[PDB]
Amino acid sequence: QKPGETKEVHPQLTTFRCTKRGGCKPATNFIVLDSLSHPIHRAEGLGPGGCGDWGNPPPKDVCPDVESCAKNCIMEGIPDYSQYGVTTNGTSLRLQHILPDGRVPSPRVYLLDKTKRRYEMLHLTGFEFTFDVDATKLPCGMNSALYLSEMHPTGAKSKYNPGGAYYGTGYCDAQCFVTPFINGLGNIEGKGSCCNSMDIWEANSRASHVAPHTCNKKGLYLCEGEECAFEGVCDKNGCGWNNYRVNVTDYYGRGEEFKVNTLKPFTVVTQFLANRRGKLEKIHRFYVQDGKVIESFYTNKEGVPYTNMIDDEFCEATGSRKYMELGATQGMGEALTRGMVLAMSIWWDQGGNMEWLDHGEAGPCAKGEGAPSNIVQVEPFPEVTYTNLRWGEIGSTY
Ligand SMILES: OC[C@H]1O[C@@H](O[C@H]2[C@H](O)[C@@H](O)[C@@H](O)O[C@@H]2CO)[C@H](O)[C@@H](O)[C@H]1O
Ligand SMILES: OC[C@H]1O[C@@H](O[C@H]2[C@H](O)[C@@H](O)[C@H](O)O[C@@H]2CO)[C@H](O)[C@@H](O)[C@H]1O
Ligand SMILES: *[C@@H]1O[C@H](CO)[C@@H](O)[C@H](O)[C@H]1NC(C)=O
Repeated sequence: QKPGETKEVHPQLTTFRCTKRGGCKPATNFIVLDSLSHPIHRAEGLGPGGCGDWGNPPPKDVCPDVESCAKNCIMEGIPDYSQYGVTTNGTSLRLQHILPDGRVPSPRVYLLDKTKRRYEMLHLTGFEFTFDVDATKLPCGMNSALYLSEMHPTGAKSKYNPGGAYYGTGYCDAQCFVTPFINGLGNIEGKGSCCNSMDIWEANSRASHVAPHTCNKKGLYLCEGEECAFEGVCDKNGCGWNNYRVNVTDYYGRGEEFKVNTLKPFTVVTQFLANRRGKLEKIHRFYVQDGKVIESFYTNKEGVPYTNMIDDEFCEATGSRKYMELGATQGMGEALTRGMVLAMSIWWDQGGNMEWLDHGEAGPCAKGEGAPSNIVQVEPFPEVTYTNLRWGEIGSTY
């Protein structure tokens, strides 16, 4: 969509680059909301309304073709990100799901480089990524996410998409969702927006989940028909890693009886360990709280390989078939090596209550507990804060 007259005022966020020799050193980054979360309206004289809702192609009246859509649909800058629940303070990013006035912005943001015109590309195979988090205001059913997608570095800036990454264009993920614009272009044929996704963190105060999701396509692929489906180009389910799912119940939760006590802030470390020819072999998650390293649990479940790291053996044994078919750990690592964009969001699930995150095999949450209608009765204003985003040499971030 065509950028409007309203200014885009990106929140600034300080992050760090770390080495063993130099420690963690500060760097300036910026935060951008998803393009389609910006106000979208029509060109002068065309009346009120937008250019399509999530799940659909854009409307044919204004978007009969890409070229017309590019001129008839206007994407406004956001001059006050706090209106969308997004604020920063030094090295902290706060994402508010619900505002005091009852709006539910459910923000999704990407990390821009210091120029504001290219995403900060992270290349994490053989390195580690670490952050601090306050998860206290995330009950059952909430998903605070911090993850990587293989988006184009300028958001595919082009003739019909002059806005690019500066306006948050180019989103994709392993679900191949249909959005009315893809790569800043009207999605006239209603294709899905597919790409490799590494879910570093999907969590609330009750459960913590890690999952790589492979696709058999590089970068953003516009899928059609069965390509967008379960036996298509991307791994919808991922290879999930959650202590509950591997029969460890005392590792992560609200209270002193959990190794990681989500009533207080903590640090989350993720290492992407490569084999001697440079390909990803293992993904290792551990934590730090109150100045003490909390090593990963090991799996504790009959029929599940004994391990403290995500690898092909574990993924295959736990039924992650599409993960394996669409590239396995090596394929996930090849996407990581090519470069990925960092996305952070907070969201809830009206359909399915986020049961896969924190219910049943996945956590302590009861049936119905994660419904949005109940979430607001438990925590009226869910939010997450991510602090001191930092990445670099193995062993150097913590
Ligand atoms: O379900 C809608 C939300 O999707 C979130 O993205 C998911 C993504 O679809 C999935 O493949 C995986 O990579 O985990 C992501 C993080 O939970 C968005 O972040 C959120 O904004 C919603 O659109
Ligand atoms: O429900 C959408 C949700 O699915 C997750 O994958 C789940 C899957 O739903 C479930 O059948 C399986 O047993 O566990 C998986 C989690 O390990 C995806 O991970 C998530 O991204 C959503 O797409
Ligand atoms: C689950 O863990 C408990 C505690 O360690 C153990 O007693 C039990 O046998 C485990 N169950 C399975 C299916 O492995």
